[PDB]
Amino acid sequence: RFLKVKNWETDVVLTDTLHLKSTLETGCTEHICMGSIMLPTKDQLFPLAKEFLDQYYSSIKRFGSKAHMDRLEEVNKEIESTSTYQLKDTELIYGAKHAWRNASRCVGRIQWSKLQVFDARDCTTAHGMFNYICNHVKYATNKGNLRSAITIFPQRTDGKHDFRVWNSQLIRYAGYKQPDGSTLGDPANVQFTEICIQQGWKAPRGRFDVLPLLLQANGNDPELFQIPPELVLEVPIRHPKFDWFKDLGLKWYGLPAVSNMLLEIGGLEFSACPFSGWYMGTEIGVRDYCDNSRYNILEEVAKKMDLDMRKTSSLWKDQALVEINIAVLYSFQSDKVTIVDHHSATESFIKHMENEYRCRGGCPADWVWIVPPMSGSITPVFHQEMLNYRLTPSFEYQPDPWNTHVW
Amino acid sequence: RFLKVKNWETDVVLTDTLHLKSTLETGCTEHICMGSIMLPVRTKDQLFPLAKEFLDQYYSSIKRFGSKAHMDRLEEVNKEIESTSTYQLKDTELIYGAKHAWRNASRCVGRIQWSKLQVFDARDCTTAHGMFNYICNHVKYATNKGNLRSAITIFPQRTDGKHDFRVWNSQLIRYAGYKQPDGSTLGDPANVQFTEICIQQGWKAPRGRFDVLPLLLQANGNDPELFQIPPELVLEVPIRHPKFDWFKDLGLKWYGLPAVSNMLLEIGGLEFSACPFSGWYMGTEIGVRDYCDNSRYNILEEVAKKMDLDMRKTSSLWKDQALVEINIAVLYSFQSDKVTIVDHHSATESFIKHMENEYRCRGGCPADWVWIVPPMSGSITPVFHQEMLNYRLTPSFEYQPDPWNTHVWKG
Ligand code: HEM
Ligand code: HEM
Ligand SMILES: N=C(Nc1cccc(COC[C@@H]2C[C@H](OCc3cccc(NC(=N)c4cccs4)c3)CN2)c1)c1cccs1
Ligand SMILES: N=C(Nc1cccc(COC[C@@H]2C[C@H](OCc3cccc(NC(=N)c4cccs4)c3)CN2)c1)c1cccs1
Ligand SMILES: C[C@H](O)[C@H](O)[C@H]1CNc2nc(N)[nH]c(=O)c2N1
Ligand SMILES: C[C@H](O)[C@H](O)[C@H]1CNc2nc(N)[nH]c(=O)c2N1
Ligand SMILES: [Zn+2]
Repeated sequence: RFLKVKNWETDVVLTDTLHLKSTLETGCTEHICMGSIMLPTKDQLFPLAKEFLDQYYSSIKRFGSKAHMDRLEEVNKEIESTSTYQLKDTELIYGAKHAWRNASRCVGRIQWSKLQVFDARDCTTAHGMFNYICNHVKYATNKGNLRSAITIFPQRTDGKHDFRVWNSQLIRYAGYKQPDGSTLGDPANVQFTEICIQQGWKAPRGRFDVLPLLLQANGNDPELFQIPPELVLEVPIRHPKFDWFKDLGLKWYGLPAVSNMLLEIGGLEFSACPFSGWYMGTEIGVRDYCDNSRYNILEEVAKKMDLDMRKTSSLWKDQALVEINIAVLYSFQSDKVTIVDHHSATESFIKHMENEYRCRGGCPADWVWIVPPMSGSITPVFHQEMLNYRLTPSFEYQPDPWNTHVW
Repeated sequence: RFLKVKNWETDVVLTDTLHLKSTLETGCTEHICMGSIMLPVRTKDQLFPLAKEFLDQYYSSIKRFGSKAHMDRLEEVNKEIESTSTYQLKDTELIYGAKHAWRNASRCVGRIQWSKLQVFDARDCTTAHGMFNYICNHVKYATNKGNLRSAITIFPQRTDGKHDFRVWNSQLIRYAGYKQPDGSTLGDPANVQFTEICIQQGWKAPRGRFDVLPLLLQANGNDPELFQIPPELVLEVPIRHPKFDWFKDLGLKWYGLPAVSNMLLEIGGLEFSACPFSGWYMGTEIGVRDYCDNSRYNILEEVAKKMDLDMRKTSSLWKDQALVEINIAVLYSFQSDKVTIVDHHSATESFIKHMENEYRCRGGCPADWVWIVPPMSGSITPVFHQEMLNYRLTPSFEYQPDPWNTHVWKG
């Protein structure tokens, strides 16, 4: 019931009790581990509400005060009456910060408590949503000195009036299937790019076309909006040693901003809650650039490097992978756009786990996601045992809206 | 119940039914996943079901399930259990058992090779000198002058738990580690405690950076005894780099034969506490882990110094750069001296093919993603993108406590 995790590099042992609070389920059983699987009413809502308010009031040293009991009373009456309830601002901010704090897949959580929360619960239309989103983009970008932020749209009611951003991230590049048979741009986005075109978007049909936003307010049909280009900070990718690197025509955007997740606070569901921080270098250079199903650029880069591509054992892929990642970091740094390398990010996360173990009794962490997709064992997280479990408030996956929406 | 895994690079979806045959527990529950935890005296009582389940698997594998040979074997094992409290495996069952323990090892990326395993039956062994002789033969057979062949040697099984056969070494071939008075370490820091045990048992340490450890062998629950593997049997590879001529001057070498000697092999409820097995290296095991772990030889700094990379900021990726160079060197050296090795691209690609084949013919392949994904360049190997299901089948290889922790000294 008290659980130990060990770091095998430093022998530091932490004891986890926080897991006992865990409410939701992992996918695993005693007979099978699902650790590497990507995705494993009035009566329901009041316990969820209570458990939330309990931790909130405990967090401000007012557990079992009249302020606590009164709020529990007030939310209880409101659920009884309206079948839902409204969060105070203070609760909303707390709930959102803790959803990040509880995100077991997130290596960047040392920053969890510095999150700007934009309350957009008063929003009613897609134009409104566009406005809120542009303000978020500009605030978070901050001319390259990025700041973490979340914007929170109205909460699900009867589920026929959902707010949704259809984009997977606020800023992403278009993907186009060609006569060729090959793919121009980002193949991850082929489908969404066709939904946009099917909606009216004037596709430039280039390699790096910023997607339009497709915003759904109140369960209505989503509408297209172009983000003002002046608000989309992009970085040309060059190498501090290879002159020819720039000839590849690579660029990426500065602001990673997830928009397809569902934020759950005290039983309430926020289906539109775009959030943003900044990139770890490997996200772009390893995954965006080198995944076979992504821009998949390793062959061209190795070619330009004149490596022996005959045998896998020359480690030409590995050589090219490193150079590509050196260049991503160098470019962002040169242009003063916030980025973190995998060494610094993972070091910070170890320090964050130590803080959490001490202050909170644990830190849910998903090793499969936390370990960077290159140089795993030369980062300290590789050698760190982690316990994974689900705490609320949380960010959750939800199905892509086009499968759901009724046109 | 049927369970699906998806490869996210290829969209290939596989369906697992094999997981239904799993008995042992994982460590996980519906409320916690323990997938990254490194580690999450039998009665007649528990023994006959374990024997029966094993013999049913064995007789099904040879397409003789329910035959008279099958039934007579069950009866004969049953009788032997109640009469002697244990039972002996036939040679064929032992072979089948050892191969399947490898087939079932969810953390092993090399399982495409599981059915090519030379099994040496050492159950007639009685003394530590006997064990040394068995182990020398295994090393010479497996080494095969560079052209490595997989093998396991299997000493007598546990009886009362007070007469265990054990190899004290963690690997048959491993380098010594020495803690210096100034607190630095000479040789391999991982083997310090074991090296100290050897010295105290009477080993004369050469005290260099790559001293091959002596074997410390325990027969029949007796105090262990020291033996030196004949040096002519220990194939080693000097490490050099194909382009960097200063690399040789780092003075690095490694041994060619990886041979795990501290695991327990469980077959039909029987426990083989000494079962050294060997195959060959994937390059990253040496170039990433043995050379570049901070707690191991830790050569990253010295390598990047010689490469004159910018070491002033981690964001130069000087570590990542030196890491690739060291791994090229390891593969280059082995291939040049014609000593079997596999790179992590080739090994992971073969594993995916093995895995698909296993789902097809067997109904599943238990796999531990934390361990299967290589410790460098994770996502440019196909396994990173492969969903996997981890569960425990028997026969199996299991961890056991270090014997210096449990042994009753005779003196
Ligand atoms: C401030 C800098 C931040 C860094 C450097 C960072 C780093 C990361 C990285 C690298 C991932 C893995 C992404 C992938 O492989 O696709 C991730 C996952 C995640 N992070 Fe962050 N993070 C940051 C801030 C945030 C913020 C502000 C939130 C929300 C408030 C957040 C919530 C998450 C969630 C929910 C996941 C998992 C997504 C999923 O399961 O698909 N992080 N983090
Ligand atoms: C034939 C060549 C083989 C290759 C290339 C290979 C590859 C590997 C590698 C790279 C590991 C991870 C080791 C580590 O990080 O410490 C491993 C684990 C393992 N393999 Fe193999 N393997 C091979 C043959 C075998 C054989 C012959 C057996 C036994 C019959 C075996 C059983 C295991 C077991 C039990 C583990 C997990 C060890 C643990 O949990 O600590 N493999 N395999
Ligand atoms: N530095 C960052 N990187 C970052 C952080 C978090 C997330 C991401 C973007 O990655 C998300 C992708 C998304 C991707 O998920 C794959 C996938 C494919 C198809 C469907 C679903 N899920 C579904 N909608 C469902 C179908 C059926 C039932 S549910 C997931 C993995 N991963 C980047 C930051 C972004 C925001 C703040 S920091
Ligand atoms: N290519 C190969 N490499 C290979 C394959 C398997 C294993 C290894 C090397 O494994 C050694 C490292 C070391 C690591 O084990 C961690 C560890 C540390 C300390 C103790 C224990 N276990 C215990 N004795 C216990 C304490 C308390 C209860 S039990 C485990 C796993 N791993 C190499 C092959 C070897 C043989 C055939 S292929
Ligand atoms: C199948 C496997 O779970 C999948 O490839 C995961 C592995 N680890 C990951 N880790 C991160 N940070 N991001 C990812 O998208 C993935 N993908
Ligand atoms: C804590 C963590 O589970 C531990 O460091 C594991 C991770 N994956 C591994 N994978 C392999 N193949 N070998 C290892 O020693 C480890 N170490
Ligand atoms: Zn699990």
